[PDB]
Amino acid sequence: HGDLHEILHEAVPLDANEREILELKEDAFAQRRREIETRLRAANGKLADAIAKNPAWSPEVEAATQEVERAAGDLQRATLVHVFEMRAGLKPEHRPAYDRVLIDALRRGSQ
Amino acid sequence: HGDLHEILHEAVPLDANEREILELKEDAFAQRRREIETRLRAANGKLADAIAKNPAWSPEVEAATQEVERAAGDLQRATLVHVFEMRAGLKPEHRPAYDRVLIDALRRGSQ
Ligand SMILES: [Co+2]
Ligand SMILES: [Co+2]
Repeated sequence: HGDLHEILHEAVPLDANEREILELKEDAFAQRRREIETRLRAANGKLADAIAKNPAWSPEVEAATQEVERAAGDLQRATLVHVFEMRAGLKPEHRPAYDRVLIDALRRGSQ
Repeated sequence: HGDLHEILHEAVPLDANEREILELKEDAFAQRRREIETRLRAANGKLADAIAKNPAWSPEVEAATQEVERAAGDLQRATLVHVFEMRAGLKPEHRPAYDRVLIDALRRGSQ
């Protein structure tokens, strides 16, 4: 229920200096994201394929849901790590607005 | 990326007889759903609380993400079981449209 990383960058955007300070970590996260999203799409495709061929529960369905679950969990965890990277690159006085947005979105299920 | 159960009921709604045949299983799923959504909200709240008090990675963050991941996986699995219950309660000649919607939505990541 919400793209946490995009919510943060939109609601409390980095200032000019912070954008420079975080450039490398933003690049590395964008790549990590992508990689995990690739795993996630493949897992969804495997689930869809299993069910298209055999429209019933089977061990392939159980396994594909486990694979989806873990890839989604991995993306949530990698995104949180990068959310803390961003917080580290903020001016300290900007952290309270950041925390307001972060906590509120987490409570709503944003990842 | 999509409420699979709602997508099915909207795109290929049950006919009058099928609605009657599936009434019990729809009631039981609505309840199971709710229960799992309760777990999910609590897990999100725990994650938000951990991070509101300690804005950094900790074992409480790791654990809360594991709890979210498993509750989301459980909801996906329970929803699939109920999706197969619905398919069982359809007239056989309605299953091809149902499968079209189901497979297409799964491929897109709907749960
Ligand atoms: Co960022
Ligand atoms: Co239903």
